[PDB]
Amino acid sequence: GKRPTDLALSVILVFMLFFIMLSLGCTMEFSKIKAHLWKPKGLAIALVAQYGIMPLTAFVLGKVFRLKNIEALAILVCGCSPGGNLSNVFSLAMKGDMNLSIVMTTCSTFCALGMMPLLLYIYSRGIYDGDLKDKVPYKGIVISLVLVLIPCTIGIVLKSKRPQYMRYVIKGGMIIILLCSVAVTVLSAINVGKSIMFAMTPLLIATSSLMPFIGFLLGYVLSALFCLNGRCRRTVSMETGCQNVQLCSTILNVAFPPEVIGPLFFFPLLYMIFQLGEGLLLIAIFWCYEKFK
Amino acid sequence: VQLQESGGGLVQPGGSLRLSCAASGRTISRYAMSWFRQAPGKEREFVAVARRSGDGAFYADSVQGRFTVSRDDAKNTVYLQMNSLKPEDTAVYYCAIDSDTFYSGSYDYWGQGTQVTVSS
Amino acid sequence: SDIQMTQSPSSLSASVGDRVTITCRASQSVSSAVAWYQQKPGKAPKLLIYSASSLYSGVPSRFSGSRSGTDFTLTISSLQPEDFATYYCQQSYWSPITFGQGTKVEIKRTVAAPSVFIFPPSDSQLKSGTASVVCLLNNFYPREAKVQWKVDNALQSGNSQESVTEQDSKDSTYSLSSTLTLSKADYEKHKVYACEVTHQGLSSPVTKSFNR
Amino acid sequence: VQLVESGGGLVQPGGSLRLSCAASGFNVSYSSIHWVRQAPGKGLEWVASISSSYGYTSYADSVKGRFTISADTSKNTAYLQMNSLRAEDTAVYYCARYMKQQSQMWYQRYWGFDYWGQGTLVTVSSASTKGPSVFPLAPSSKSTSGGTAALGCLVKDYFPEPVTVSWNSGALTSGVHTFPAVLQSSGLYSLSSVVTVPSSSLGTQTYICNVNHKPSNTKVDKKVEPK
Ligand SMILES: C[C@H](CCC(=O)NCC(=O)O)[C@H]1CC[C@H]2[C@@H]3[C@H](O)C[C@@H]4C[C@H](O)CC[C@]4(C)[C@H]3CC[C@]12C
Ligand SMILES: C[C@H](CCC(=O)NCC(=O)O)[C@H]1CC[C@H]2[C@@H]3[C@H](O)C[C@@H]4C[C@H](O)CC[C@]4(C)[C@H]3CC[C@]12C
Ligand SMILES: CC(C)CCC[C@@H](C)[C@H]1CC[C@H]2[C@@H]3CC=C4C[C@@H](O)CC[C@]4(C)[C@H]3CC[C@]12C
Ligand SMILES: CC(C)CCC[C@@H](C)[C@H]1CC[C@H]2[C@@H]3CC=C4C[C@@H](O)CC[C@]4(C)[C@H]3CC[C@]12C
Ligand code: NA
Ligand code: NA
Repeated sequence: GKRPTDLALSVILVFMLFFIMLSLGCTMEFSKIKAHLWKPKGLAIALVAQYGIMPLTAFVLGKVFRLKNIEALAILVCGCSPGGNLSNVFSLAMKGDMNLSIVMTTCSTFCALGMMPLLLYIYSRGIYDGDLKDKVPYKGIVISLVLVLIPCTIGIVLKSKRPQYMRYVIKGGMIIILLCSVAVTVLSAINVGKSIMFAMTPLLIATSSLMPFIGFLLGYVLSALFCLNGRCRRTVSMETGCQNVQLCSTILNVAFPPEVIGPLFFFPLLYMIFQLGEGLLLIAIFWCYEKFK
Repeated sequence: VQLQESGGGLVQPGGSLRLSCAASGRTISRYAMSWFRQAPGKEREFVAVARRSGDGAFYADSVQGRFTVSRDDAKNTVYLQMNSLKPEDTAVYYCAIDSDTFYSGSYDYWGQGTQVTVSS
Repeated sequence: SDIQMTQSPSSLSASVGDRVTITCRASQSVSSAVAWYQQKPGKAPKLLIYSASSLYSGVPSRFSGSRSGTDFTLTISSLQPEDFATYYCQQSYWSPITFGQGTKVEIKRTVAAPSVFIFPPSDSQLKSGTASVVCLLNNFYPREAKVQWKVDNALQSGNSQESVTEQDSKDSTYSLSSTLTLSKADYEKHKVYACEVTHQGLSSPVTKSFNR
Repeated sequence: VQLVESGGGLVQPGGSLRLSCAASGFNVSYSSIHWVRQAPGKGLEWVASISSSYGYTSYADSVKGRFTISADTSKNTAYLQMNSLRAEDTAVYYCARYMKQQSQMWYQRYWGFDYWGQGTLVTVSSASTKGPSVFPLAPSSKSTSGGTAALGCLVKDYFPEPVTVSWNSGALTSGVHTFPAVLQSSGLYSLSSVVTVPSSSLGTQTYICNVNHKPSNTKVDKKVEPK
């Protein structure tokens, strides 16, 4: 929307993501990033699992769970989006390779610009009348890629050249992230309470709950098939289970009139909660295994 | 299906008499139950019909503003409340049940009837 | 792939000043995306209530709407002579938009028995090779009535058609006509033609017949 | 705000027809336009919708694959194209505009249709125009003997629906009942007219029908005589 609250929420979200990603940049080194780029095994596995089987899984879920055209289209669009920045946080939460995580995120976000319209054209035949090709936000994708890439370089430069300041930088980031998270939560709660509780089909909730768990399991099994270390398996699993929902929300809000988007009003918000809740559950399971094995 | 008529007898002109008809053997919740009169020396005349709940009740031209008809779905009984009687109303009051659902007017079962006299 | 919306009262009878309630049932949750329309014979529909509770601008205060789960009702406080029309229930939440069956509000009145007439086919039509036998119902209320055709004391089906007029301006009654279409050969094969009419105002069915 | 529709007419089964909706007072590009169908004697029927700004287009299950909706910003009109039309598609087609969402109140959604067009009639039949044939309904010698006798006038096998009947050139208007036209299985309409008379020797006057078929050149004056 064009309300001042929405733009304020977007600004605070951008600040939060910038500071989070700058804080995460510490655990990255240019040598390991270059090595992972030079011989791509986990990157290839992640790209395959992202744009070869996940869209198929979304299509099959739309067919099995009897869903309407708009719900099936929303699930399909969510099954084609890049990983997003939640995968980096999840990959840091468990012991895993972080250089490979940022390589995965950057490569997937860059390949989306050329891979996402083709998948949409292939799969939307029969559930959408028209052309979704030029509704893809190319400018938004490029802006997101730039706003993810810049804090990486800033943090890595700060670590490499001036380690003296980086305790201060970490503490400032950790306080700013908290200060932004509380405000964003308050704004989102205010919007949810003041808006009408639009009804949602229960099958949509079941699909949105099943969808990221399928992603996680697929990523881990695929990484296990080709002999890889535990850290690489975990990081590729977290990137395979995490998807960017703002792109799907933008496409949905630009491709449908307001009177048709009723059933899908809370879908982007609900999808984010499910992968956050299921992502944290797997983090607890892994940590409990390590201590009490 | 058998139906019986309750009430009747000689009453003073201008009085009120309530008639009851109990239905047994079949539920009449989704049926239409009406009433008829038989004047001595003439043919049967329509008076009032009670449709399903919410459809309303209709009355003959002669009995307008009086001869109110109501139904008790739980009791499977309809009541014909007649007020301000006249000597022209002396007749045998019969009852009818509408077999068809769409109120075509197919009366299959008729009651035995009761005798009502309005004389001074 | 549509959402069925069941409008329970298909036909309502009321007088001036009465209170009228029309209900609508949705086969699935449609939020508050229900609208009500009013249509008169030969004219376009007019919006009355949008979002199932809000009164559209210019509509008088008599009309009202309410929602209770998947159940929507339309209420008229005091009926007026210009409120006798057909009302439609609509949902707009899901992509295939569906309407209600419809509810026609008519003027209540006293029951009048139909007058039954029959007409043998004309000579010119018989010479043309076709035979038509028509039966007429005159000034009967309510509209609910049944017409049966009996030829040689045998039931007939699929060879007759009927049409009904509108409610009369003054008498507020109905007229019915049924036409029996038979070929020349079958018409001359049979002898007696009888039409049976059943109505709520008749204790026993009446039947008019003619001899060929 | 007005909605004017045109392009309705008579087409052969399996043919094609295009309907227009000339809108005034608003821009069709930024609005949602719906087409609603009403078959004769039945209720309303949603057909298709167009939203030019969003590139959104929806169709009903019955008409999916045969109908195509479009909109032209330059002429401010919305078009509906119908292909392989069947006999079930005969109806009066209405042009409707969805409620305009109000930005001042971002929370309400305003579900409904604001404005409707007058409507255009589309008939899909393979028959051809033909003048009606008039047959009188002579009253029977024993038809409720007394103060009431019933006469009639039957016109049959006329393809164009509009037809006008009258008695004694407008000199008889009491008791006249003109039943609506009915579509026979052959594809042509049939109409019946009935009057009531005091039955005093059939009113000791001459009664003649007056049927006019404007889509053709036909004027038949038949006198109903008692047998
Ligand atoms: C990256 C995603 C948003 C998707 C996106 O790509 N947005 C691009 C943009 O906004 O420009 C954001 C939105 C919500 C964010 C999360 C939560 O809402 C806030 C939460 C705060 C915790 O301390 C740790 C991070 C944590 C768990 C956030 C991680 C990043 C999130 C998940
Ligand atoms: C995905 C959504 C919003 C992103 C969005 O609106 N995209 C649409 C668009 O920009 O077009 C993210 C943004 C911030 C996130 C929330 C808050 O910032 C953090 C908050 C933390 C609580 O423990 C529970 C989750 C909770 C409540 C987060 C849930 C998801 C949120 C709401
Ligand atoms: C403070 C907020 C942002 C935290 C997250 C709130 C989420 C989990 C809640 C808040 C509002 C909720 C919605 C409110 C009402 C309905 C209608 C109901 O028939 C189906 C579920 C649905 C669609 C809910 C889904 C879950 C929901 C989106
Ligand atoms: C199980 C699915 C749903 C998610 C996978 C991540 C979670 C659940 C945990 C569960 C137990 C974990 C595995 C347990 C043991 C090993 C062997 C070790 O030498 C490398 C890591 C590896 C291979 C772990 C990877 C992460 C792991 C699979
Ligand atoms: Na993907
Ligand atoms: Na990742």
